[PDB]
Amino acid sequence: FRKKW
Amino acid sequence: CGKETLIPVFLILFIALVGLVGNGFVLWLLGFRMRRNAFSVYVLSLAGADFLFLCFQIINCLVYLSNFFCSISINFPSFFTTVMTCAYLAGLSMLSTVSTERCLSVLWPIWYRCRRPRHLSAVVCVLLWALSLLLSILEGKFCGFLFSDGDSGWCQTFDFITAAWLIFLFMVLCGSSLALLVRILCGSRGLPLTRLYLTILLTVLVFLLCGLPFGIQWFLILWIWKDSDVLFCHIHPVSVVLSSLNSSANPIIYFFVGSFRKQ
Ligand SMILES: CC(C)CCC[C@@H](C)[C@H]1CC[C@H]2[C@@H]3CC=C4C[C@@H](O)CC[C@]4(C)[C@H]3CC[C@]12C
Repeated sequence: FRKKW
Repeated sequence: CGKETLIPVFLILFIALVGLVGNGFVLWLLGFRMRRNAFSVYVLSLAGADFLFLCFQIINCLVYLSNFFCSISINFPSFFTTVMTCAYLAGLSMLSTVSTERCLSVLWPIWYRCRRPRHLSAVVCVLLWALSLLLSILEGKFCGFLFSDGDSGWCQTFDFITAAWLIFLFMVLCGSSLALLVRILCGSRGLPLTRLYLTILLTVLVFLLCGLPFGIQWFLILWIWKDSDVLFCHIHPVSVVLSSLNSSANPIIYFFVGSFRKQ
């Protein structure tokens, strides 16, 4: 899972 | 972040509401009122893509403000980022195919007037939207936005694939605008040269400085720099502000200048 929020 | 990113959130909620009312007027006018050509099919599809993108940006704005002030801690689902990615890629691919159709109109005028199939444009439109789905869900199910999990080693590969797609769309727009500019600057007789030249440089700088930064930071910069965790709180809200400025000033440039100007 990727995340920049 | 905290209060450092708060004023870009209010800025993207002002320019998002402006983009919603502009793309809503363009969608209603080219759907239900006016007579459409192939160019109105392209402008209508671009306004639909920017309507979807600005809807998902304004609900991201709303869940962030609900996180901050009301403290509800609402969670938006993970597939909204996937369909927002599809809206963004289709909204840039419409700008590229507008510049390609204008280059085909000026370079090949007898073909574009007399022998163009009238069911080409919408067909081209739906294939570009089809490729947007092939670059969205095959993105999202490898990045965990769909099917709850995914390998990041593949997700980075598909982000690089759609980054190559974005730079291909930019070189298609830039090469077609260059070909149209050299065809008019060699062979024009009665054309309005300075207004056409300023609108061409306006659409190229809108696709470069406003439409492209969010895609480059989201698909390409975030994997190749490898230390963007502190670079986030500077580069990411200004990139969604610039992409919402691209999606909000696409009704004003491509419709209400081309076709609602005299009044
Ligand atoms: C490939 C499929 C699954 C994706 C389609 C996305 C859907 C939601 C929508 C978004 C905007 C829509 C287009 C808007 C305008 C028109 C003009 C109309 O005269 C022909 C259909 C056509 C061209 C629509 C086709 C479907 C379309 C591209």
